[PDB]
Amino acid sequence: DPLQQTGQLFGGLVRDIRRRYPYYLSDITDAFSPQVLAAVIFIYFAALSPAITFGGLLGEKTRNQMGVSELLISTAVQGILFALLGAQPLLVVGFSGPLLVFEEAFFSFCETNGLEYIVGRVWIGFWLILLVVLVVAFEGSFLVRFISRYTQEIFSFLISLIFIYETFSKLIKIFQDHPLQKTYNYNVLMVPKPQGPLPNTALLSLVLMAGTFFFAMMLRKFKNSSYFPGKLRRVIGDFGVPISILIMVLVDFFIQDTYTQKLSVPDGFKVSNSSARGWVIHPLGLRSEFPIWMMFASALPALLVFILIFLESQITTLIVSKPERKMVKGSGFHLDLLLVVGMGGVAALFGMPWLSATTVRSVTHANALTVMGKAQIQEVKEQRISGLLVAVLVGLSILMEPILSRIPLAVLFGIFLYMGVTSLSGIQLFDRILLLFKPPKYHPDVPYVKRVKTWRMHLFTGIQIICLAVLWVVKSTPASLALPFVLILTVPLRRVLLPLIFRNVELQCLDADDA
Amino acid sequence: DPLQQTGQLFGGLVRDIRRRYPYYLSDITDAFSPQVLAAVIFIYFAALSPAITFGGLLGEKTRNQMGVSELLISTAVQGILFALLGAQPLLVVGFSGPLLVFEEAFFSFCETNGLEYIVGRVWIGFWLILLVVLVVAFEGSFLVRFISRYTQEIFSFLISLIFIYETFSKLIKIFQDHPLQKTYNYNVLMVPKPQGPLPNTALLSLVLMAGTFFFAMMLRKFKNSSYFPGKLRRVIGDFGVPISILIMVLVDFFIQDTYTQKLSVPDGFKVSNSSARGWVIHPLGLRSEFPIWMMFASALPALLVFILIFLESQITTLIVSKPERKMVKGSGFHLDLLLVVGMGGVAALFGMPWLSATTVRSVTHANALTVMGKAQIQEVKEQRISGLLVAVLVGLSILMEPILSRIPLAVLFGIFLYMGVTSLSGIQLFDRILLLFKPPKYHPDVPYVKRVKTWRMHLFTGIQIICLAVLWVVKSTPASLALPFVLILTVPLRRVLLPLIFRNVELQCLDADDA
Ligand SMILES: CCCCCCCCCCCCCCCCCC(=O)OC[C@H](COP(=O)([O-])OCC[N+](C)(C)C)OC(=O)CCCCCCCCCCCCCCCCC
Ligand SMILES: CCCCCCCCCCCCCCCCCC(=O)OC[C@H](COP(=O)([O-])OCC[N+](C)(C)C)OC(=O)CCCCCCCCCCCCCCCCC
Ligand SMILES: CC(C)CCC[C@@H](C)[C@H]1CC[C@H]2[C@@H]3CC=C4C[C@@H](OC(=O)CCC(=O)O)CC[C@]4(C)[C@H]3CC[C@]12C
Ligand SMILES: CC(C)CCC[C@@H](C)[C@H]1CC[C@H]2[C@@H]3CC=C4C[C@@H](OC(=O)CCC(=O)O)CC[C@]4(C)[C@H]3CC[C@]12C
Ligand SMILES: CC(C)CCC[C@@H](C)[C@H]1CC[C@H]2[C@@H]3CC=C4C[C@@H](OC(=O)CCC(=O)O)CC[C@]4(C)[C@H]3CC[C@]12C
Ligand SMILES: CC(C)CCC[C@@H](C)[C@H]1CC[C@H]2[C@@H]3CC=C4C[C@@H](OC(=O)CCC(=O)O)CC[C@]4(C)[C@H]3CC[C@]12C
Ligand SMILES: CC(C)CCC[C@@H](C)[C@H]1CC[C@H]2[C@@H]3CC=C4C[C@@H](OC(=O)CCC(=O)O)CC[C@]4(C)[C@H]3CC[C@]12C
Ligand SMILES: CC(C)CCC[C@@H](C)[C@H]1CC[C@H]2[C@@H]3CC=C4C[C@@H](OC(=O)CCC(=O)O)CC[C@]4(C)[C@H]3CC[C@]12C
Ligand SMILES: *[C@@H]1O[C@H](CO)[C@@H](O[C@@H]2O[C@H](CO)[C@@H](O)[C@H](O)[C@H]2NC(C)=O)[C@H](O)[C@H]1NC(C)=O
Ligand SMILES: *[C@@H]1O[C@H](CO)[C@@H](O[C@@H]2O[C@H](CO)[C@@H](O)[C@H](O)[C@H]2NC(C)=O)[C@H](O)[C@H]1NC(C)=O
Ligand SMILES: CC(C)CCC[C@@H](C)[C@H]1CC[C@H]2[C@@H]3CC=C4C[C@@H](O)CC[C@]4(C)[C@H]3CC[C@]12C
Ligand SMILES: CC(C)CCC[C@@H](C)[C@H]1CC[C@H]2[C@@H]3CC=C4C[C@@H](O)CC[C@]4(C)[C@H]3CC[C@]12C
Repeated sequence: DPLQQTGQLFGGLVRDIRRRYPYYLSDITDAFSPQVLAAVIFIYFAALSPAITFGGLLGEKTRNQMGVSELLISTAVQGILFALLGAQPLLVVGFSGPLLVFEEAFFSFCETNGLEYIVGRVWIGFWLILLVVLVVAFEGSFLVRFISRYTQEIFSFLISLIFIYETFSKLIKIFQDHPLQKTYNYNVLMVPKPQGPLPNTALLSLVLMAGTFFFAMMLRKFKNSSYFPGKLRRVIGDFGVPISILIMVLVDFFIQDTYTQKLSVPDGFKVSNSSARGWVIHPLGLRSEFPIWMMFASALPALLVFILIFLESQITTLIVSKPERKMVKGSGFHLDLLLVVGMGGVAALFGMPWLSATTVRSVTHANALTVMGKAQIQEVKEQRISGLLVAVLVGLSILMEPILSRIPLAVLFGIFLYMGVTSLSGIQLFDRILLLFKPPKYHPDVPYVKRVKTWRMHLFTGIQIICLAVLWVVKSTPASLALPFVLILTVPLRRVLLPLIFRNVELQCLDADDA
Repeated sequence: DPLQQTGQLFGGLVRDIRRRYPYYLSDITDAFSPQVLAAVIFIYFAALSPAITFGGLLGEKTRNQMGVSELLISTAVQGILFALLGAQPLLVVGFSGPLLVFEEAFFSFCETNGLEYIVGRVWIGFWLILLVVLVVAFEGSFLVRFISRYTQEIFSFLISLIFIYETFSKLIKIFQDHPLQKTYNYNVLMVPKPQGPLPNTALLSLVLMAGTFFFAMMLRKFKNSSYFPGKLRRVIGDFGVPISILIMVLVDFFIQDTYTQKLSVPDGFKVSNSSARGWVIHPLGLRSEFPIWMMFASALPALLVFILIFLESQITTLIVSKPERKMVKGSGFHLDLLLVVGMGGVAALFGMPWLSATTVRSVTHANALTVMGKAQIQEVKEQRISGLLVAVLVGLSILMEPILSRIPLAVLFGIFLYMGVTSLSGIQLFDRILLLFKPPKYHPDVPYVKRVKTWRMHLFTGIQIICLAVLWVVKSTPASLALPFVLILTVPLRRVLLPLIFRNVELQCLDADDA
């Protein structure tokens, strides 16, 4: 087991290398599959869009101190490094909502306190490098031992729902921007974007999304059907999302007059606001002399950023490397943590955003490399090339502007809805949420359906709904940086509060290590 | 069996009455079900829309000699009479494409020959009354004996596909009328209809259609699922189309500014062009003296109209009253023919259109009254009230303008696509069309799948595709009135040409009386 404390300094880190690095020739050769390319194409669009979206939000929020150009380069470099050196290469390292919320907060703080933001982040980075080295030394990734199914399901479900809400909210904004009016203006300026409302924009975006999600779900049904020969059915099934994108990007292309929002990458590989910084950020300061109180006080925001990245990344590794998912090579919690957080700290010196192993992408990436027979899982295509290629392509996104500039965001939203829905598959919580509606006669005949009474099973599912609700309120409120700390409290709940009200026999079956 | 020649004058007609009329108290009381109301609501919109659409086409094609007001009254009166007196009340008596094509042709003829069209049709009616009485006397509905599965499947499949094509063609016309343009005019006049193109009209029509068809198909899946209690799941399942219409009619209502095409009934119960006729049509003439050569020569167009109505109605009765479908009361081919054609002839005297037992509606009506368990059919809800209520409501459609004027045609198209798709269910031809794509290992294990070799089964399916193609070309070409005569040639094909190239053992299994 990786979670056993070796008792020797960097004992986990050594064992995590000695576990996976023998299977490195396999990690390159296991990628020799069309399913692995079909994964790259899908997970590239999954990786790029947030690097464009969050990068755009970063720019307008931080006065272009950090923007799309920075985040595209960071996502690419860290993704390439992690793909090659990671103990679990199926982890997709990218920027997230919690990380955006911090960059917002640290900027807002730096403006009020009159500090260089981009220089301020360099010291957040130096602490993260010191703090991860200190944690990996003493084998602090052994505390991922204590994070049970209970916590993993609540998280995986919360992050999957947030993703679906975020996807739908982006569609609503198009209808809010381009409402269904009786009359419009046709002297409107599209200098940076449609200055005023346009006809046919919002309904076409709705159709483009719906059509993309439809074809994606139908081509998944087709994959696990008894139509057409097995090879052709599998090949077309494996390229479910790539076909769904191609079909509906072509639908958009042949519609001439009507406007849709397209993927807009930067002009070239340039810093977002040269008037505010270069590439390499000087710790002692750029314009004004950087003060000494912040150089030590940076530890507190660095400890917060560490928790955000640790919780998200380590829980993503648990969910991806579950026993039920046929992962033979095995994940290394020490090596993965050392890279993700370590690289993030080094990235801050170059004024680029630190990243995390994002759940929906990592989950989706693993799912894109999972084979199906008869239905159950035979084996997952465990390799470093899919994660590498996605990172390299995100880096090259600036150069391949002509290809991306024709692809609408409407199509991408249909793929995010598919990602959001598909990510719920192997969550026992979601499986038990469906049993609340199903009568007890037509239950799946699994242990917690058999061993535990129907009202006891639904009560346990009831506690996880109450957690998700609290987690969703904490996400909504200004205190959104405290969601990792609220997520941690699910471990006490399972270990202290549940065994009081629930019997152990029920909990062992409901919350099991294997299915 | 109803198809046995009694050998006594009106022997079939008597036996058809003596079969069903004992079960008349059941025909009233079997309707006491919410499924039967859910059938009325669905089949009312199925019955009304063509009575509006064909009625509108009749008006512009015949200079309002026959219009919507006429067809709404005819569909209502004949539907009410047939519902009460019919041997198979599940037959929905309405106007069809083949009947429109004749009214076109007879008008075009009457203009060239300088004859009173509406007066000319009165003599077509008098012959139909004489010709049906002559056929029913000598038991000519015994020739429906010779119409096998082969012919019934080709027809049922052709009429189902034409319906789907007609539904999609109506959507294309909206995009052709209201294209996706960059700029529009907003001094456009909507006096009788949008004089020029509008924004958001066509894409909303597409969404409204797609949404209606989606919910309809999902609520059918829900009906035959293991989610929510059995009664609630069945009730909501039974009201699948009524809910699907309500949801998407409300979506249209809350969209204020954007225009959609709505159901437009006439102002009141008035003749379409009083300047050209009254209610009762004088056989000897209205304006000019009606000639004697046409009074005898009317037999030829009356013989053509008879074949059109006979083939369509008698084949619809076969398809509806199959052994597979649990129809205990039994259909009467003599009584049903005597009413449909007889009423049509009497209707012509009042300058109203003669009708036929339309397949998709009749099939859909039977399907709307069919229960499902475990899945197989237990029993069909055989009653006269569903057919009666649909006819009465079509009659009242003129009075309930406020309710219909809010319902868009876009929603109705989603229900026609559902009708078109659902009508293919119990067609062995369609079942065998799917086996062309499926590998032979995953075949349904039914007699023709086992007894007959895979390439022989697919060859037989190949002959029926070639028939459908020829039937579709005959439908497209100017000679569309000859489609009944081309459909009749499938009976020789099965009886003469197939037993030459196919063995009897194969044909008996492929073309079986029961499944
Ligand atoms: C697997 C099957 C394929 C997927 C299903 C696709 C079927 C087709 C559905 C079509 C969409 C129908 C609903 C939208 C109706 C039109 C909206 C509109 O015009 O409103 C404008 C309104 C305008 O709001 P307003 O009214 O406040 O604007 C006022 C403005 N003035 C005053 C100027 C007029 O905008 C919206 O908010 C519309 C949002 C649309 C939301 C619909 C999302 C549908 C996407 C697919 C859903 C997926 C289902 C998941 C379940 C299955 C999971 C496995
Ligand atoms: C149970 C399934 C749930 C429902 C599935 C459907 C999901 C939702 C899909 C949304 C529609 C996406 C496809 C259309 C793309 C947009 C069209 C457009 O804007 O083009 C304009 C074009 C413009 O063409 P044009 O030729 O006028 O363009 C020339 C331009 N001018 C005039 C300026 C010179 O118009 C069309 O022709 C589009 C018509 C719509 C296409 C048909 C839609 C089908 C919807 C139902 C399908 C159901 C699935 C059946 C299979 C399953 C059966 C069980
Ligand atoms: C922040 C950036 C610069 C990354 C910093 C990573 C270092 C903390 C790593 C990189 C290589 C590591 C070393 C790689 C190999 C070993 C041998 C290892 O030997 C054993 O005792 C292993 C025996 C076994 O259990 O098999 C002891 C730790 C050590 C020195 C490691 C200590 C931690 C090091 C220096
Ligand atoms: C590395 C392979 C696998 C391709 C995938 C990633 C590359 C497309 C990216 C990763 C980081 C990028 C680099 C990040 C920073 C810079 C500095 C940038 O600035 C300069 O040196 C020019 C002068 C100036 O701006 O001051 C020029 C582009 C370059 C080399 C970028 C070019 C594109 C790179 C190599
Ligand atoms: C919407 C707000 C209140 C956010 C909080 C989340 C709710 C959706 C939670 C709060 C309490 C939960 C309930 C607490 C206890 C139960 C009993 C539990 O088992 C039963 O006693 C009924 C089932 C059976 O008898 O088999 C079923 C779920 C349910 C209703 C839970 C469903 C989800 C609820 C309503
Ligand atoms: C002419 C218009 C108004 C349409 C009506 C068609 C007529 C030609 C039908 C309507 C009622 C029919 C009659 C209904 C009942 C009978 C009794 C029937 O009596 C028997 O021979 C016994 C039947 C048996 O026991 O089998 C003979 C046919 C007859 C006169 C039928 C002959 C054909 C009739 C007149
Ligand atoms: C009562 C229900 C169950 C019957 C079925 C539906 C009704 C709403 C329809 C069926 C036929 C319709 C009738 C068909 C023809 C006429 C003649 C029409 O005559 C006139 O224009 C006025 C008198 C004249 O000027 O000659 C008046 C409406 C009326 C009675 C219609 C009223 C509505 C009726 C009864
Ligand atoms: C639409 C236009 C082109 C009108 C013509 C109709 C075609 C669609 C028909 C004409 C001949 C038909 C084919 C003739 C023979 C066969 C082989 C038959 O299978 C076999 O006999 C061998 C395959 C096996 O081993 O099962 C399957 C149907 C098919 C393709 C037929 C169905 C489709 C075809 C091309
Ligand atoms: C690019 O950076 C410049 C500074 O390098 C930004 O200018 C600042 O603007 C804010 C308010 O918008 C002021 O509070 C600062 O005093 C300005 N700084 C200086 C010295 O100019 C500018 O906002 C940035 N623009 C972009 C691209 O976002
Ligand atoms: C109603 O019917 C009248 C009678 O045919 C139509 O009026 C005729 O119009 C045509 C040209 O369309 C002329 O050639 C005739 O001289 C007109 N006849 C009479 C007596 O008016 C009228 O077009 C029809 N209108 C409707 C409602 O379709
Ligand atoms: C750019 C956007 C709009 C769409 C991009 C999707 C592209 C890359 C996808 C869509 C369909 C895909 C193809 C689908 C099937 C196969 C067969 C397989 O044996 C080799 C790869 C190949 C030939 C795929 C290559 C990549 C492909 C062309
Ligand atoms: C007019 C158009 C837009 C929509 C018309 C559909 C109406 C008539 C339909 C939609 C949903 C239907 C209801 C659905 C379920 C039930 C429960 C059943 O036990 C009694 C009938 C009742 C209460 C139905 C009555 C008719 C109903 C209200």
